[PDB]
Amino acid sequence: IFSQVQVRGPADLGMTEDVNLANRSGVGPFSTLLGWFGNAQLGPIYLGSLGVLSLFSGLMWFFTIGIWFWYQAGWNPAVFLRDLFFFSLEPPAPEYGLSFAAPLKEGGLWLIASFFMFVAVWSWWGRTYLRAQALGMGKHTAWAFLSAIWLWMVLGFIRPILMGSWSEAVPYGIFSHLDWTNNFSLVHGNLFYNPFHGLSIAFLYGSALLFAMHGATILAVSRFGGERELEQIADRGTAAERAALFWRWTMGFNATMEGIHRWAIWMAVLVTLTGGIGILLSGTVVDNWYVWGQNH
Amino acid sequence: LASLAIYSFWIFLAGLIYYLQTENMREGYPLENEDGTPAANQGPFPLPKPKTFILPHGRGTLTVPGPESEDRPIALARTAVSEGFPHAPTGDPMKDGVGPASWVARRDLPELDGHGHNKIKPMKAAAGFHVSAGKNPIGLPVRGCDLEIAGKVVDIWVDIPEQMARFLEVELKDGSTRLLPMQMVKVQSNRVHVNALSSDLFAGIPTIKSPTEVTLLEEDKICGYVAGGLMYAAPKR
Amino acid sequence: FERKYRVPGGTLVGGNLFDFWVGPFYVGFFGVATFFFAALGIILIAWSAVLQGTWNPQLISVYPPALEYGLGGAPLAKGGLWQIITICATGAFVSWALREVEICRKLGIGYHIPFAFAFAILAYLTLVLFRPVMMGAWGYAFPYGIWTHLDWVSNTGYTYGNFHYNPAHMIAISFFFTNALALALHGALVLSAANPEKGKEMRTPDHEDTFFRDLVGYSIGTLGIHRLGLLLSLSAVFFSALCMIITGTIWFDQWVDWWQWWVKLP
Ligand code: BCL
Ligand code: BCL
Ligand SMILES: CC[C@H]1c2cc3[nH]c4c(c3C)C(=O)[C@H](C(=O)OC)c4c3nc(cc4[nH]c(cc(n2)[C@@H]1C)c(C(C)=O)c4C)[C@@H](C)[C@@H]3CCC(=O)OC/C=C(\C)CCC[C@H](C)CCC[C@H](C)CCCC(C)C
Ligand SMILES: CC[C@H]1c2cc3[nH]c4c(c3C)C(=O)[C@H](C(=O)OC)c4c3nc(cc4[nH]c(cc(n2)[C@@H]1C)c(C(C)=O)c4C)[C@@H](C)[C@@H]3CCC(=O)OC/C=C(\C)CCC[C@H](C)CCC[C@H](C)CCCC(C)C
Ligand SMILES: CCCCCCCCO[C@H]1O[C@H](CO)[C@@H](O)[C@H](O)[C@H]1O
Ligand SMILES: [Fe+3]
Repeated sequence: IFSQVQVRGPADLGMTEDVNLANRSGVGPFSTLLGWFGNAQLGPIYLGSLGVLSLFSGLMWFFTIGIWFWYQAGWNPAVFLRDLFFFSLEPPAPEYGLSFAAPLKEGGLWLIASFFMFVAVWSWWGRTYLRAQALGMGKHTAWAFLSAIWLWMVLGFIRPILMGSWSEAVPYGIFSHLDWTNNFSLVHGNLFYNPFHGLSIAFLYGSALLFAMHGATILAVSRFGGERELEQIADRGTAAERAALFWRWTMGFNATMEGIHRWAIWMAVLVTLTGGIGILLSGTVVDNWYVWGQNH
Repeated sequence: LASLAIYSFWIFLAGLIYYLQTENMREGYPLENEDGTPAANQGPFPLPKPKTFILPHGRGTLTVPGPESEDRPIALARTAVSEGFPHAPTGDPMKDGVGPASWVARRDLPELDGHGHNKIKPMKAAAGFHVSAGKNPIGLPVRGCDLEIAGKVVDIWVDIPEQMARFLEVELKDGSTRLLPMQMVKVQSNRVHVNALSSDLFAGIPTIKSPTEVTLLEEDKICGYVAGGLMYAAPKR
Repeated sequence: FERKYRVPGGTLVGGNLFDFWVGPFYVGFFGVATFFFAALGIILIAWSAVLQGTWNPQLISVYPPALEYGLGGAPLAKGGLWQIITICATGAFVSWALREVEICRKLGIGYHIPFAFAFAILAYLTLVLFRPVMMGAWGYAFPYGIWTHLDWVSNTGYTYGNFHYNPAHMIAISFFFTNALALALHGALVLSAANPEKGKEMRTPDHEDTFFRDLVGYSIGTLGIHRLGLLLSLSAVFFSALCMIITGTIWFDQWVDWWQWWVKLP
C-alpha cells in the first residue's frame, strides 16, 4: 500500500553508454518525505547539453513574465503579492495581427516571453529524446509528449497564426488564462456542443478512472509483486494471471501487463491529441458549435 | 468540414481499439481459449501479429503469442453439468496449489538486475542496508491468527533496486526458516503478523532452493500458499 | 489459465446458489442484484423517452421534481421515473462494487479496486442527493440526458460567475490534469522498457528508474507509482465532490468575491 518499515542501502546509479559527465545532484535519501510514499533517494541527475537551455530559457519565460509582472504592481511587495494572481501579460491585443513589429508594453514581453518558452518545451523535448538513448529505451515519451505539445503548439501558436492575430493567443497571469478561457467559450458558441472537446473530456476522465484502475489493481497485486511489470511481461505468475482474471470476470474481457500500458500510453495521449483538433477548428472550420451542431 | 475531421477520427478509434489495443491484450494470454466454448463465443481476431521478446542480461528469448498450456497438475475437479461451473479442489487446496492458493511456475532463475545483483537478497548478505525510519521486525516474534505464535523474525530480505523491504524471514520452532512476503504481515511495535496465515501451521510455507535466493517458482509458490490463507483459513472468515 | 482459479467459494452472502460463472461472468447475488437494478431502471426509464413523445438516444431525458416541488413527494412524471430511476444507480452501482468484493475475496487478490470506485459511486451521489438534500430540494440533482447534463452543468456552473474560481475547483482540475500524463509517463515508461530499441536486450527494472533521475532527477520506481497514480486520481475526483457540495451552500455569491478574503486588509 504505502511503506510501513523503510529501507535504503547505499546510493545507486547506472551506465548511459553516454556522457555521464552529468552527476551533480547527489544522493540525498529522503525518508519521511519522498520515502514513505515513493522513493527514498533523490537524484542523481544529468544536466546535458539541451537540459541547460530548458532551464536557461524556461526561466526568462518565467523572468520576462515575472518582470512586467512587477510594473503593474509598481515595484511593490504588499502590492505584488496581492494582485499576484490578478497580474498578467496580455499579448499584442491590442488586436492588430500576426504583425510582430510590436511595442513592448502592447506586444513585447508576450511576443518575447511567450515566444521564448517556445524553446524550453522544444529542447527539453529533445531531453526526453536522448535520456532514452543512453539507456537505449524506446522512444515513447517522445511520443507520449507531442500531445502535451499539440494543445500547446496550438493554443498559443498555431491558431492565432490562423486568425492572423496573436490577438488570439492565451495570456500570462494566474486568474487571466482562466478568464481568457470561457471568454473563449462564449465566442465559439457555448462550446460543449464541440465534438472534439467532449472526447477531450471524453478521455481526460478516461484516465482519472484508469490510473485509478491500473494503479489500484497492482496494489491488490503486491501480495505477489504484480508491480514488477517487466520481469513479468517476460514471465507471468499469479500477479498478471489474476490481475486480469478479476476483470475477465467482472466486466468480462481483459488486458495484458503490456497492452494495459498499451491501454495507458493511449488512454492519456488522446486526452491531449484530441483537444488540439478541437482547437484549430473552433475559430475557422467552425464559427459556432451550436449551429454546426444544430446543422447536424 | 470538421465532419470529415470528427467523422474519420472515428477511424483512428474503432481503428485502434479492437485493433492494436485489444490486439495486444491477446498477445500472450489465452492465445485463444477452450473448455466448453470452443473457438469462442462470438468473433475476436485469430490471434494477432505474433512477436518475440529479448530476455534480459544473460539472454533468453520469448515469443509472446504461444500455447504453453499446463498439464502441471490441476487438482481442480468438477462441480457438474455446465462449464462456468466452479470446480472444487480435490482435498486441502492450499498445498496442491489451486483456488486462492494457486501458484504459477516462473523460472528457476530469480529476476536478476542491472547486472547479476540477483535483486532480492537477505539483509546480511547485503551491503550497507539498514532501517531509515521504521520499526524493525527482527527479533519481532511473528504471531499467527490462531494467536498461538509461530516463529521469530530472522531477516527482511532486501530489494536492491527499489531498495524494497521485499520479505521478512521467519524461523518456525523446527529451528527452521521460511520467508513471508511483505504485503502480508503487520509490523506492530512489539509484535508481528502475517495474520493471513494462522501460525498453527505456517510450515506449509514451501522452502526456497539456496538460502540466499528466491527464484521465481519459489517466490511464486511461496506467495500463493500465504494468500490461500485468506480464502482458506477457518478463524478469519 | 483460470481453470485452477475457477474454485468454489468466496461467497459474501449467497452461500452457493450463486457460485457460478455465466461464461466470462461471475454471477453471484450481486450481478443478480446488479441486474434487477439495471433492468427495472431502463424499464421505468425507457417508459420515459416514450411519455416524452420524442426521444432520440440524444434527447430522451429525465429531470427530477423541479425545485420547490420539494424534497418530499413528486410524481411519476414531474418527479419519479427520475426519483425512482435514481435509487436504481445509488444501489445498482453500490451493488456491483460488492460484486467487486465477492470476486476479490475469492480471486485471492486484494482490497482496493472496490474502494477506489467507491469514490465514483461517491462523486455521483453528491450531485444527485447530498447537494440536493442540503438545498432542501432535489433540483440541483440533474437531468439524465446524453446532452442536457452539459446544460444542467453549464448553468449551475455559471449560476455562480465563471465557476472556474471555486477554489477546490481550481484544484481537482489540477489533480485531474496531473493524474493525466501521470499516466502519460507511466504508460510510456513501462512500455519503452518492455519494448526497447531495435536489437537491444530487454531492459531492466532499474533501466527505467534510471531514465527519470535523468529527466527529472528523482523517481519513484515500480510500486511507488501505482499508489501515486491511484492517488492524484482518486483524489481529484473527490476534491471535485468538495467543489460542489460546497458550491450551492456556503457560497451564495458569484465566485470571484471569494478571492478577496485575500485582497482585503493591509
Ligand atoms: C467554462 C469554460 C469552457 C471550457 C473551455 C475550454 C478551453 C477553452 C479548452 C478546454 C479544454 C479541455 N476541457 Mg473544457 N471547458 C468547459 C467545460 C469543461 C468541463 C466540464 C464542463 O465538466 C470539463 C470536464 C472539461 C474538460 C476539458 C479537458 C478535457 C480539456 C483539456 C484539459 C486537459 O486534460 O489537458 C490540458 C493539457 C495541457 C494544459 C497541456 C499543456 C502542455 C504545456 C506544453 C506544458 C507547459 C508547462 C509549463 C512550461 C510550465 C508551467 C508549470 C506550471 C506553473 C505548473 N471542460 C467550459 C464549457 N476547455 C481544451 C480543449 O480540449 O480544447 C479543444 C482547451 O483548450
Ligand atoms: C461552464 C461550467 C463551468 C464548470 C462547472 C462545473 C460544475 C457545475 C460542476 C463541475 C465539476 C467538474 N469540473 Mg468544472 N466547470 C468549468 C470548467 C472546467 C474545466 C476547464 C478545463 O475549463 C475543467 C477541467 C473542469 C473540471 C471538472 C471536474 C473537476 C469536475 C467533474 C467531477 C467528477 O468528474 O466527478 C465524476 C463523478 C462521476 C463520474 C459519478 C459516478 C458515475 C457512475 C457512478 C459510474 C457508473 C455509471 C455506469 C454504471 C457506467 C456503466 C457503463 C455501461 C454499463 C457500459 N471544469 C466551467 C468553466 N464543473 C463537477 C463536480 O465538481 O462534481 C463533483 C460539477 O458538478
Ligand atoms: C500526455 C498529456 C499530458 C502531458 C504529457 C507529458 N508531459 C511531460 C511528458 C509527457 C508525456 C514528459 O515526458 C515531460 C517531462 O519530462 O516531465 C515529466 C513532461 C512535462 N510536462 C510538464 C508540464 C506540464 N504538462 C502539462 C500537461 C500535460 N502533459 C498533459 C496533462 C501541464 C498541465 C497544463 O497540467 C503542465 C504544467 C513539465 C513538468 C515536463 C516538461 C516541461 C518542459 O517543457 O520543461 C520546462 C522547463 C522549465 C519549466 C524550466 C525551469 C525554471 C522554471 C521557471 C520553473 C519553476 C519551478 C518551481 C521553482 C518549482 C517549485 C516547487 C518547489 C516547492 C519544489
Ligand atoms: C472515481 C474514481 C474514478 C473512477 C474509477 C473506477 N470506476 C470503475 C472502477 C474504478 C476504480 C471499477 O472497478 C468499475 C468498473 O468495473 O469499471 C471498469 C468502474 C466503473 N466506472 C463506470 C463509469 C464512469 N466512471 C466515471 C469516473 C471515475 N471512475 C473516476 C474518475 C465516469 C465519469 C463521467 O467520470 C463515468 C462515466 C462504469 C464503466 C464502471 C461501473 C458501472 C456499473 O456499475 O454499471 C452497471 C450498469 C448498470 C447497473 C446499468 C445502469 C442502471 C441505471 C439505474 C440506469 C442508468 C442511469 C445513470 C444516470 C446512467 C447515466 C445517466 C446520465 C448521466 C447519462
Ligand atoms: C499559450 C500560453 C500559455 C500560458 C498559460 C499559463 C502560462 C503562465 O502561467 C503562469 O506562469 C507564470 C510564470 O511567469 C506565473 O508567474 C503566472 O502564475 C502565470 O503566468
Ligand atoms: Fe504499471
